[PDB]
Amino acid sequence: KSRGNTYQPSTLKRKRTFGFLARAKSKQGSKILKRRKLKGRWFLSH
Amino acid sequence: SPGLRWYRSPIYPYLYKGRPVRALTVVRKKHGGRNNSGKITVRHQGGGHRNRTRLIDFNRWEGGAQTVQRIEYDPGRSSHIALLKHNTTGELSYIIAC
RNA sequence: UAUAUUAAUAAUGUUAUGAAUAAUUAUUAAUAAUAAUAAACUAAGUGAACUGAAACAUCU
RNA sequence: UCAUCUGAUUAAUUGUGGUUAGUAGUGAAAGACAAAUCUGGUUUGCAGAUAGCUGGUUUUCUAUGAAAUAUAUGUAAGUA
RNA sequence: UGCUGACAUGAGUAACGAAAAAAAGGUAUAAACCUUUUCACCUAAAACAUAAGGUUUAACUAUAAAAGUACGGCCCCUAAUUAAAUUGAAUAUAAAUAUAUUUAAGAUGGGAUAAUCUAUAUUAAUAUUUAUCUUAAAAUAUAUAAUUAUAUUAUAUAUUAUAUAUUUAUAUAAUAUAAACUAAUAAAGAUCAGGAAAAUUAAUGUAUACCGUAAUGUAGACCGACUCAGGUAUGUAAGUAGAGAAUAUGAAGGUGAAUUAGAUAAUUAAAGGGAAGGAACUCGGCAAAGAUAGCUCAUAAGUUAGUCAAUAAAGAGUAAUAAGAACAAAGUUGUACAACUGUUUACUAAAAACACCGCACUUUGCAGAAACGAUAAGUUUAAGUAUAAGGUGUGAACUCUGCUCCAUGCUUAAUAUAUAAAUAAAAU
RNA sequence: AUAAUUGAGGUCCCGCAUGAAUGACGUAAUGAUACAACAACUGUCUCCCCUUUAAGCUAAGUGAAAUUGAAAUCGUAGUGAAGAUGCUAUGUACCUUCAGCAAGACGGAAAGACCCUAUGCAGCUUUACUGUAAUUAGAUAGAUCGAAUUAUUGUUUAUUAUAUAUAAUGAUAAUUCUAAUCUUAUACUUAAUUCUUAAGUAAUAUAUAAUAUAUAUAUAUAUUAUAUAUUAUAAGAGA
RNA sequence: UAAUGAACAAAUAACACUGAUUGUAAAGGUUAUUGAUAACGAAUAAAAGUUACGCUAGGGAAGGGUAAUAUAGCGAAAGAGUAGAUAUUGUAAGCUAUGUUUGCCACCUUCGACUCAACAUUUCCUCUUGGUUGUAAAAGCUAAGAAGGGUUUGACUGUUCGUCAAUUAAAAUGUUACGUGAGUUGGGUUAAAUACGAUGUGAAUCAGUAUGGUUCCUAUCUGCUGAAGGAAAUAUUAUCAAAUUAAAUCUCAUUAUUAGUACGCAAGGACCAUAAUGAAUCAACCCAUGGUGUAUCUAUUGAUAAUAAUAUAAUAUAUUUAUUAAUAUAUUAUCUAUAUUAGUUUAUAUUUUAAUUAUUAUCAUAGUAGAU
RNA sequence: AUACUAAAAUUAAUAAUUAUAGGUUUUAUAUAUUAUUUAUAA
Ligand SMILES: [Mg+2]
Ligand SMILES: [Mg+2]
Ligand SMILES: [Mg+2]
Ligand SMILES: [Mg+2]
Ligand SMILES: [Mg+2]
Ligand SMILES: [Mg+2]
Ligand SMILES: [Mg+2]
Ligand SMILES: [Mg+2]
Ligand SMILES: [Mg+2]
Ligand SMILES: [Mg+2]
Ligand SMILES: [Mg+2]
Ligand SMILES: [Mg+2]
Ligand SMILES: [Mg+2]
Ligand SMILES: [Mg+2]
Ligand SMILES: [Mg+2]
Ligand SMILES: [Mg+2]
Ligand SMILES: [Mg+2]
Ligand SMILES: [Mg+2]
Ligand SMILES: [Mg+2]
Ligand SMILES: [Mg+2]
Ligand SMILES: [Mg+2]
Ligand SMILES: [Mg+2]
Ligand SMILES: [Mg+2]
Ligand SMILES: [Mg+2]
Ligand SMILES: [Mg+2]
Ligand SMILES: [Mg+2]
Ligand SMILES: [Mg+2]
Ligand SMILES: [Mg+2]
Ligand SMILES: [Mg+2]
Ligand SMILES: [Mg+2]
Ligand SMILES: [Mg+2]
Ligand SMILES: [Mg+2]
Ligand SMILES: [Mg+2]
Ligand SMILES: [Mg+2]
Ligand SMILES: [Mg+2]
Ligand SMILES: [Mg+2]
Ligand SMILES: [Mg+2]
Ligand SMILES: [Mg+2]
Ligand SMILES: [Mg+2]
Ligand SMILES: [Mg+2]
Ligand SMILES: [Mg+2]
Ligand SMILES: [Mg+2]
Ligand SMILES: [Mg+2]
Ligand SMILES: [Mg+2]
Ligand SMILES: [Mg+2]
Ligand SMILES: [Mg+2]
Ligand SMILES: [Mg+2]
Ligand SMILES: [Mg+2]
Ligand SMILES: [Mg+2]
Ligand SMILES: [Mg+2]
Ligand SMILES: [Mg+2]
Ligand SMILES: [Mg+2]
Ligand SMILES: [Mg+2]
Ligand SMILES: [Mg+2]
Ligand SMILES: [Mg+2]
Ligand SMILES: [Mg+2]
Ligand SMILES: [Mg+2]
Ligand SMILES: [Mg+2]
Ligand SMILES: [Mg+2]
Ligand SMILES: [Mg+2]
Ligand SMILES: [Mg+2]
Ligand SMILES: [Mg+2]
Ligand SMILES: [Mg+2]
Ligand SMILES: [Mg+2]
Ligand SMILES: [Mg+2]
Ligand SMILES: [Mg+2]
Ligand SMILES: [Mg+2]
Ligand SMILES: [Mg+2]
Ligand SMILES: [Mg+2]
Ligand SMILES: [Mg+2]
Ligand SMILES: [Mg+2]
Ligand SMILES: [Mg+2]
Ligand SMILES: [Mg+2]
Ligand SMILES: [Mg+2]
Ligand SMILES: [Mg+2]
Ligand SMILES: [Mg+2]
Ligand SMILES: [Mg+2]
Ligand SMILES: [Mg+2]
Ligand SMILES: [Mg+2]
Ligand SMILES: [Mg+2]
Ligand SMILES: [Mg+2]
Ligand SMILES: [Mg+2]
Ligand SMILES: [Mg+2]
Ligand SMILES: [Mg+2]
Ligand SMILES: [Mg+2]
Ligand SMILES: [Mg+2]
Ligand SMILES: [Mg+2]
Ligand SMILES: [Mg+2]
Ligand SMILES: [Mg+2]
Ligand SMILES: [Mg+2]
Ligand SMILES: [Mg+2]
Ligand SMILES: [Mg+2]
Ligand SMILES: [Mg+2]
Repeated sequence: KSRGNTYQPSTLKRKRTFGFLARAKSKQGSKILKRRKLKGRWFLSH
Repeated sequence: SPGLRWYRSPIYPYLYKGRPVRALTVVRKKHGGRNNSGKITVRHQGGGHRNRTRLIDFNRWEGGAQTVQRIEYDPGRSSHIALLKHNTTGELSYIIAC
């Protein structure tokens, strides 16, 4: 069937699995949070 | 239908038809053949009708004379179940039926 | 409810039934807590493969 | 897309959440799917991996100017 | 087929993306915007309310109004599940971390009061899914307390007239269409045996928090590179007609499009009809054509006895005897493969391949086999116990499954038997 | 069976090269599976014709794409890195277009398709080579982590049999005991509100000594005294 | 003239050369000898296959040449031909031509069907002619000139081919990238799926079998089919126009007459020529016939909307009557509301004034049938 | 006649002659009722 519509939005899932606390509350999540910060990125997380 | 040509099960007219005692039955969780890692440790096991794991006595420590009131069918056991009622205390219980 | 709790006091209202008593207003003593905090350098543990050997396994 | 065709009370369809994935999951089993297609994804790093292979390598004038044979080679697209 | 920027050719060519429009006026500025009328399309939607999503795109900055009584979130409670959290020394592990117990979080779920409108706080004491069948009786029609047939099997609130505390409530008695449909107890059939968690009184008390609210939401307002014929959850979805949410019209609503105006050449696509033949076409009846009820009867051979065959083919009853909407409805047989319903190659293979119920072998006695665990604790197996669980092959059923363990394994018995590691002591 | 059949069905069997759970054979139903036959039906065909709508064409507005060494881009024969718009000879052709056709420009782009090379890559197989998880076995001739009894047998010493016994030292097998291991379940008072130490005594449990009673030196009960405890208890495996 | 093997690592003995603080030693060194790398200049002490599920970097590290083969001819004539090699036939050997089959070299990396065909003649039929003790006639055999016209429809198979059936005058042979996929189809052939037979220990494989299975293009240039504009015209315009150039056509069969004549014992049965019927192909036409005919008319099922007439009610303007009532005209409307136990629809009663006819219209494939 | 082109017909309204398309009239065709009937008067 037709494809391309893989991203079906949902604020709950988007925030729960890519949000700031979804990464600030884990070792691996924190590591990528600080890596983006060191690179100088404005938007640390979702 | 062709699916009924080999449907064959024993009929026991004496088996209970009502629901079991809620005070003993507890919910049976479905793991899907998956261990705490999430992987399927045991294969070929999957979803099915919802069930309640009955609590059947397998020790019978307390003892004393007891009378059976109804012989029921346990969805989680190949054997039947008997609801015992103590002749003095009146406590109820389930035991593997003979 | 830290503009907080307990205790004391002056008053009010005020139950209770002069005194008590809490509620309130206002004073004084005690009771309590705020982690974004760098990178590189150093040391320690585990530790590859591509590659070279014009192949490859000891070796690198 | 249209016509035609199949199931349509079930091993059915579907909404909202959750678990399982990179030697690695799910799989009524097709080497099917894991964010437009997996005999094993993507990103960063080792890393300018290696390439006896292909392509490219920029102004002028002057003098000399070949070979494609022999030997050896896991060697016949290479090299001495 | 070098990287970046600018500009050419294809070329003013293809295309402008399902479509009905017309006049008059705003406006001696309009095919494209607004209004009025006519016509048309969608109408169990292209309408009306919503959920999620989103550059607020809306009838807009002077903008989306909540104590609650059908208003949701918020808050209490938990499911699946998650957790740098808790437990001289919980257990395990090169670190990372994993496991078990607690605690906390987590809706897609549960949460008394209410138009005769209602009051949530503080203190003290003690329900899986599924049907409403048959008899009975009342009441009715033809017949004579007997018989045939017939709507009904239970509630939903108005009026009249009476009795109670006294024109507020209850009770009684009588009257009051049919077809759907709604929530509540009732009654009862099957195995596939059907969630978790958070009290009553007595007194006192309530000045009603925060957030959501526009419009689009079967789409120009979301996911699809696009104002993309694709994907997107829920409830009503006028009537007429029907068994029906099929099919035909359409009341009301919305709507008629970033392309227009002429002739419609050859040719292409989607449709309508076609004389005489009727498969001669073609790899192959691919495509197209073919329907004499849709209700009530009737319905063979074979057969695993199952109207399976079967919606049997032909046939009959109801006005039709020349026809006049749409939808449902498209024959018979032999053979090969597979028992059948199902699954499969998202995007060239849907099958004879996978699964299947059934048959057969084998491992495991639970302090177990099987699987996972840089590797263990431990987890699934299972809150199960040989009629159970794991693995293997075949694959419903009728008639059957003959022979041989040579080779690779498996399994039982034999010190028959070599060899590694580990050690003393003692000779050259 | 058809006018005629390499297709279909039945039958026969030198089965190149069937055969019984890699199941064998014959059925009923099922099948959008594959092949074949009959009836109807038809524009599939003889043989194509007419008609409608959206394009195609024209005018207005907007406006891509693959491709492109430069082009002033004809035919035939010959030649040629072997099939010429471009070389040689010769012929034809006034300049520019529009709607069509699709024979060539070895037409264009995805992407075709097969070979050979690389001391290239990846998956899969195995009695290819080399390791390894896993499983199995030994180390009182290693550790954690010790003993007793019984039975068979090996070798030897004093004593014997002949031209067979005792004893010592081991090994094998079984059985038993355990604080080896391992599994499973559940009061007062002083000294430093709660915690801790400490002399004394209360009560429970265990062990020893003495006294008294009752049965066949031994068993059972009671009292006195001394010592310890306030992780254990129960079950299982066990050197 | 062949009777062979490098280093490395080890082994044995001899020399007295070093001896890692010194003395020894250990160890190395020089000399002599030993064992095979046969892929024999020997990559390690130690290594086989499968891939159609495949991937990357590269090279090609039907046309063309040849003509053994194949087709055809020529020279000579052994032998058949009742007689006679040369009417017809023509062993084996010889000389050639073509590149239509099977091959060989490596310069160069899709069979069949549908549609349209163009070209050659090595002529299948039609036209003229020579030979034929084997031309009596008619049918025939062989050969020469001849390419103007023509050269099939079905069953089977994916087939070209081939067998068969029914016709014809005949159902010829080739070339054109074995013509024609930027023209169509795609049945065979091959890629992913699956199964059977055989091979293999298997993974998989087959000059095997069977079911299923993706291609696309808007034409710039050449060329071609049609249509225009500019132009240079033995120099204008309107009209008529010959030679010429390009191309189309060119036929074939049956019957009848000659004539049952010629020929022939008989059977059978003419040449030469003419006419009439047709076949195939092409061009033109719509008077008539069939088709179509979204021109049109009629019939008909369901639903909705509208115009006119009539009845009712209200408003407005004129007239009569007495702001009432009535006539004329115009406009507007045929609603609504309550009850029948909760909701919706309908039905009836209740309230109001809430009408019947006639003729249209739209939708259902042009709704559908019959005509035209 | 035709894709756009091109060809062909008319563009008369005057002292006289000229019809290109639409419309109108006549005749005819088609469709389908009609003699039980159409227009008129006496
Ligand atoms: Mg995307
Ligand atoms: Mg998730
Ligand atoms: Mg299993
Ligand atoms: Mg290397
Ligand atoms: Mg079915
Ligand atoms: Mg169905
Ligand atoms: Mg059911
Ligand atoms: Mg495969
Ligand atoms: Mg991707
Ligand atoms: Mg895949
Ligand atoms: Mg490196
Ligand atoms: Mg590189
Ligand atoms: Mg020189
Ligand atoms: Mg040279
Ligand atoms: Mg070599
Ligand atoms: Mg070389
Ligand atoms: Mg090379
Ligand atoms: Mg460049
Ligand atoms: Mg063009
Ligand atoms: Mg064009
Ligand atoms: Mg266009
Ligand atoms: Mg206007
Ligand atoms: Mg519908
Ligand atoms: Mg309706
Ligand atoms: Mg809406
Ligand atoms: Mg909670
Ligand atoms: Mg909720
Ligand atoms: Mg909203
Ligand atoms: Mg709203
Ligand atoms: Mg859309
Ligand atoms: Mg978007
Ligand atoms: Mg309407
Ligand atoms: Mg709308
Ligand atoms: Mg549009
Ligand atoms: Mg016809
Ligand atoms: Mg007919
Ligand atoms: Mg045929
Ligand atoms: Mg044919
Ligand atoms: Mg069909
Ligand atoms: Mg029968
Ligand atoms: Mg149908
Ligand atoms: Mg058979
Ligand atoms: Mg099947
Ligand atoms: Mg099926
Ligand atoms: Mg597919
Ligand atoms: Mg398919
Ligand atoms: Mg089973
Ligand atoms: Mg295990
Ligand atoms: Mg089993
Ligand atoms: Mg099988
Ligand atoms: Mg069976
Ligand atoms: Mg089978
Ligand atoms: Mg057998
Ligand atoms: Mg040893
Ligand atoms: Mg035959
Ligand atoms: Mg056939
Ligand atoms: Mg057969
Ligand atoms: Mg077998
Ligand atoms: Mg059958
Ligand atoms: Mg234009
Ligand atoms: Mg040439
Ligand atoms: Mg020249
Ligand atoms: Mg072309
Ligand atoms: Mg074209
Ligand atoms: Mg090489
Ligand atoms: Mg060596
Ligand atoms: Mg010396
Ligand atoms: Mg020394
Ligand atoms: Mg030495
Ligand atoms: Mg080797
Ligand atoms: Mg294959
Ligand atoms: Mg050639
Ligand atoms: Mg002779
Ligand atoms: Mg010869
Ligand atoms: Mg000739
Ligand atoms: Mg003759
Ligand atoms: Mg001539
Ligand atoms: Mg060809
Ligand atoms: Mg050919
Ligand atoms: Mg096989
Ligand atoms: Mg198919
Ligand atoms: Mg002329
Ligand atoms: Mg002539
Ligand atoms: Mg001709
Ligand atoms: Mg005609
Ligand atoms: Mg005519
Ligand atoms: Mg006619
Ligand atoms: Mg006609
Ligand atoms: Mg409509
Ligand atoms: Mg004039
Ligand atoms: Mg005229
Ligand atoms: Mg005139
Ligand atoms: Mg006219």
